[PDB]
Amino acid sequence: SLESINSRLQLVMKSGKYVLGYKQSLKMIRQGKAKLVILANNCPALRKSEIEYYAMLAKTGVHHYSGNNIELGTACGKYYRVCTLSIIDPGDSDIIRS
RNA sequence: GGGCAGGGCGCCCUGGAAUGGGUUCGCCCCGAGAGAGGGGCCCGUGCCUUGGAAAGCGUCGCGGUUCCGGCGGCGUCCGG
Ligand SMILES: [Mg+2]
Ligand SMILES: [Mg+2]
Repeated sequence: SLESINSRLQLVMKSGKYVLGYKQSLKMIRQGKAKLVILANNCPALRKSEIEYYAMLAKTGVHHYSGNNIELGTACGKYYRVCTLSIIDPGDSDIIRS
């Protein structure tokens, strides 16, 4: 599933609710509003491990995106770069099924 | 020494930004958190004050007929 994840991301971007960035992703997972977290592969190792531990506490799925932050950003369609991304809800998608 | 200007910060908190925005003479900065608020720190050789007017200086006048840090009056102001 190379382009399937990208297509799902592009669909949830316009359909559901998302959170770009790290601090307000941490707020969402702490408040339990996050259903899925996506991490770029070049994010700092300590930050990555902290995110996984937080998600293990919150019983939430974490997916390691194949690309780095720049490609994650352009997959999300934003013109900046993002390391950590959160799905509040897909709305109309099957991303959280996988 | 004390206080306050005034400079700098790759320091923090709230919040999350595309219709992209902030900004320099140039640059440069931002979901690894911009703008917008509120704070914190450092240097403060500048200003005020303690020192400090008592001293210094500029003038006018008396002295020791001299050997005198001699004695007196006034001023040492406001701005760009
Ligand atoms: Mg700012
Ligand atoms: Mg005098």
